[PDB]
Amino acid sequence: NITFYFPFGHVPTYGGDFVNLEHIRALNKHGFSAKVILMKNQIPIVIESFPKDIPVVFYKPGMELNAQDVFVLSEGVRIMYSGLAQTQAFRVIVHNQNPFYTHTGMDSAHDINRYRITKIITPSHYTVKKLEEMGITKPMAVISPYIPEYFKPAEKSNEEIRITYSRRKREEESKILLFYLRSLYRGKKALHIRNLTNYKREEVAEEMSKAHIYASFAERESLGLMALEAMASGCHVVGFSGFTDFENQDVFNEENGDWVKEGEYKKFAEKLIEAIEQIENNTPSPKIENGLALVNSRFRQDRFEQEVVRVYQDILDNLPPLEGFNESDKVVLDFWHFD
Amino acid sequence: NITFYFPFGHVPTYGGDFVNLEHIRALNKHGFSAKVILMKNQIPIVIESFPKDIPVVFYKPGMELNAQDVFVLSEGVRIMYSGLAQTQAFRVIVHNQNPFYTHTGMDSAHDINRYRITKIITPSHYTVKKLEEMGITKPMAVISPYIPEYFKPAEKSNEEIRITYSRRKREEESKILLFYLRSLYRGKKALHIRNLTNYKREEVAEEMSKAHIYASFAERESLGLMALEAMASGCHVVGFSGFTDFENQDVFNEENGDWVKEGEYKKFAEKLIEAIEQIENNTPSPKIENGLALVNSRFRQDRFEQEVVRVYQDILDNLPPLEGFNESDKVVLDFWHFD
Repeated sequence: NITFYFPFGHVPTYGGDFVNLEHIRALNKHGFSAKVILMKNQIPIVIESFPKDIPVVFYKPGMELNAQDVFVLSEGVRIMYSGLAQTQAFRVIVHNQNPFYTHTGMDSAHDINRYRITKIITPSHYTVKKLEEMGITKPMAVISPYIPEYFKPAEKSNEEIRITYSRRKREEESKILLFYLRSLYRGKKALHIRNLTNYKREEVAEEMSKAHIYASFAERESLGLMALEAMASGCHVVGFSGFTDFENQDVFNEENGDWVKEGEYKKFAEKLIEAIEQIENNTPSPKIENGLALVNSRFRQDRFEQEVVRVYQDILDNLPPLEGFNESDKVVLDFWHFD
Repeated sequence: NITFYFPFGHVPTYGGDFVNLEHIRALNKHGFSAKVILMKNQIPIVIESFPKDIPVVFYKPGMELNAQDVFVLSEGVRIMYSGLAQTQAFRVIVHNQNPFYTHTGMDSAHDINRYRITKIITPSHYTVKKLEEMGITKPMAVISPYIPEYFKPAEKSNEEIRITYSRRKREEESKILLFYLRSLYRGKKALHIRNLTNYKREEVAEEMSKAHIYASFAERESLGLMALEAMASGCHVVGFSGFTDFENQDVFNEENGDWVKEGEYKKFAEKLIEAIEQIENNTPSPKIENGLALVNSRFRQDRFEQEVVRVYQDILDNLPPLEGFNESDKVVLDFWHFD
């Protein structure tokens, strides 16, 4: 009789927030008990932002949960760690979806290593290695997010070349690259380039579905979701991989994208021009087919649901003993006083 | 009877603005004629911000200059290029101090190559190669800025270790690095780390003068002035070089800094710890001496003044013929209508 509680303090916003809702949904679908605990900002705009099928409990100082319950913490929100250090009750899992933001939740690896974390769930084997590089020695698990089914190819134009890119990361580097592209491209046809930085996620899917090429400005990725979305959409991916230490991941390779290294703006533009000429000649890259096959095999919902069940059941099968409590004991939560 | 006109539209702000004032000062000191032309914002706060020894002329639609005069344009401020394309009078030099911002002034290399630019002055041989990589074929020259004399070593503490760094660039990467440093450093002593991002330039000099180590977050540099300031101050420089294509510059090398590559946060922290232990043991790096010698020999005011005279005289000795004007003819400037 264990519930997994996922703390939120705001409307779901970041990629990471939406993944956590998918964790909750998969858990509840497959016989587990999972809920949002909304720690603060208990106002209608926030409350109403959680879909109907997501259970929400409100934090109130003095409420009681069960000693056996599990908190699934972000790598951020330091205050969740300091509060829960006030009791011996509960288990703690960290869902670290952003290894380079580990500094937003905990002071150092030492503090993580001394905390009663039972497991760290990560998006990728790369993330595991990055946290271990940082000095973290806690047990780790991988559950990669999935690409929603509405990312898929649509018919692409046979008379104009459509390129899309995001400036969410590397805003200034996209301007540099596009300057090289304008400087080096000598083909006849005008290029159709669209910045999708501020599109809604379904609009991103729509734009990619019709795009021939996705110019990648990925940066310090865990998995590389934008690129995988592009691959799901049948786009040729050209540009930054998101991994300076590219050798520490095995999702992206020479056969599913034209990757460049930091600062390689000329090579980036040259690869774009090569990709443009392939589309102009109606001989699109075989890297598109490889990218499609990658997403189909590894990054859709069925496999995610399998991995959620596997990983969370393994955690439930391997919990530390409760110190100072029995299962079913009620425990007051009064560790936070928010505005 | 040639005057060099340096356009400004605001109080001197950026590094580049202050370098241009030093160009003006050197030119006027050594027998040339150079002035600011203040294009707009002719209000006391702006007017008063120019030092007394900097000549300032105000743009007014309908004013006259001499056909032979030379405009020294920034790589930015597109409107200066479009305006001056309305006449055959004048010569144009570009002082491109920021090659990665070339996109802020001109659409492409093609547009630069077709413009009547007589010479592009740059901060470094690296910058020359970068612009040429981009497809620019105009003649180029190098005048490196100098480090002001108030950057120099002061006595440094023998009992605490002082590190300084800037977040002007790579704001988020400094947090990542400091997280690795906190995670990996196991020495006794508490570190004295100061962020100087918002210090005045003289305060930067003061802080560096007392600092043992400068942690470098340089990014897409032309020359690497912050690092050179640190070297002038007797700091050990550790971290990012500012040059992804490090092989295309020859200022920084293994003997004057502990440079790391992109994403190498662990190696960065490890080099910092090595530098900390050297200071703790009173055996500071010989790279400090090499850095001092570099600045003394190449980056002080006397050499800058030599290079200004050399480069600008070479330009005056090699001007294109005036088309459609004689020397001494008056030419109306009415190409801009600013707020």
